[PDB]
Amino acid sequence: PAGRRQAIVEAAERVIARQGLGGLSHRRVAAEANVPVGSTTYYFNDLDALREAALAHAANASADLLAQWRSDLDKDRDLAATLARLTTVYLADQDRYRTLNELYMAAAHRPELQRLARLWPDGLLALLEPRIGRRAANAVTVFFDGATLHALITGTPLSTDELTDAIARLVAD
Amino acid sequence: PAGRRQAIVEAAERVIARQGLGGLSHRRVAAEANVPVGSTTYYFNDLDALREAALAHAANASADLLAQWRSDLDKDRDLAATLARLTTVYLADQDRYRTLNELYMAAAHRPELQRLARLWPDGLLALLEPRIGRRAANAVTVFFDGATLHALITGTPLSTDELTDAIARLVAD
Repeated sequence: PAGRRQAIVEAAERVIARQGLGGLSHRRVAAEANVPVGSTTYYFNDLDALREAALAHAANASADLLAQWRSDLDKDRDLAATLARLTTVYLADQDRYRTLNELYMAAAHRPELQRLARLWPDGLLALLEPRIGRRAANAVTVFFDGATLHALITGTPLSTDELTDAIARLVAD
Repeated sequence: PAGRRQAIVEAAERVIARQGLGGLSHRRVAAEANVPVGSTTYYFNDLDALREAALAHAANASADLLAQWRSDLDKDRDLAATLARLTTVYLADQDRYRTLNELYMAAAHRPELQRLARLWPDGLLALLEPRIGRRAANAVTVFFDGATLHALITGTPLSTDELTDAIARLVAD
């Protein structure tokens, strides 16, 4: 039922992650979801709608991560460590971060996506400001962005240790 | 007939920045360059070749930029404040870093294109490492790349003021 479209949309995220936004096709997603190819035609108006849903799913998924980030950050007082740990998790889900990055690029010239693209980074900033202050919040989100870019380019994310050091240095004071 | 090949190449680069990697086509490049589609197809039989050539062009701009940064780094004693200024100048041209990110993005799903994506990050590392050691060099280049993506996501780059402050934290010791 609605679990069907769900399976299809998650597969499209997996295909977008593996093949890029332009590498998404009905045939690919149907195989990634393991459903008969026609069935991807039933739940979406066209290929572009399937893309939209995939990016939207990754954007709203990521925003609900904030809840759990907020809880973990509020538990203890070693903020840099906790942030480094949480970032390691984020950069562990390669499918999710790639797709989000595809969103960031896509939104650059498709204003129908600017709202979605802003969800996670707007949320992260807001989460961080009252907890570490504006500049630190700024520097940390920027460093986070860098971390994703380096995981993107080299295939391996910075270690939890490498992250703690850098984040520690950005939040200190 | 040239410098026709050059023009086609730069036009392709502009098209990639404007439409995303996936919006590349001979037609758009031909229109952008103001030559017939046949002229573009002569020099670049297939689209991969065209894309590759544009990405290479984009990626080889780094040799020069790095060389430029090397010259400025040598004159001034304050590494942090100089990298910040250099960075502010870089981030002032949205088109420039938009292409960088299109390149990092493409590196994800084309190994052949990975060797081009790495020229800038590895280049910057190599330029800094002897001056400030591995740890700091790598954190700084991560921050820099993070800065490019963040500027693209938000539409406003960090002031040279805050770039200086975070770079300094990152290079200290």
